[PDB]
Amino acid sequence: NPCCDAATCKLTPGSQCAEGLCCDQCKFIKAGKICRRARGDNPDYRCTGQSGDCPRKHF
Amino acid sequence: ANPCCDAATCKLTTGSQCADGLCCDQCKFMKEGTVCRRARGDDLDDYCNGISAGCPRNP
Repeated sequence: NPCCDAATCKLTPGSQCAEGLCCDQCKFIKAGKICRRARGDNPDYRCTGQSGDCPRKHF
Repeated sequence: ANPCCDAATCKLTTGSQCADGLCCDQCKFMKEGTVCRRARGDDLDDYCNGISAGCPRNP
């Protein structure tokens, strides 16, 4: 994993995230990108620009 | 291989307290008062604090 130092279990320099639908090449995907389509009567889920994790439920 | 770290997620493996460090042994903290640095000059030795993997400079 280029995003993770396996020795220390710390993110490598420049890396913001190690995995996630809102992580691309160790960087956060931009705020607003649709990362999960709603199955029900809900809006779609979008990256926050500040996490590699795509939202799973609306508050 | 680092048994203490899942490099795909950059998370510690199940059961692990630490991944690296002079106060880490087999992914677990060494006990408080373990000597973690034998001073090479005139300072005091440094000691593990029981709850962290690093080796802090003796106050």
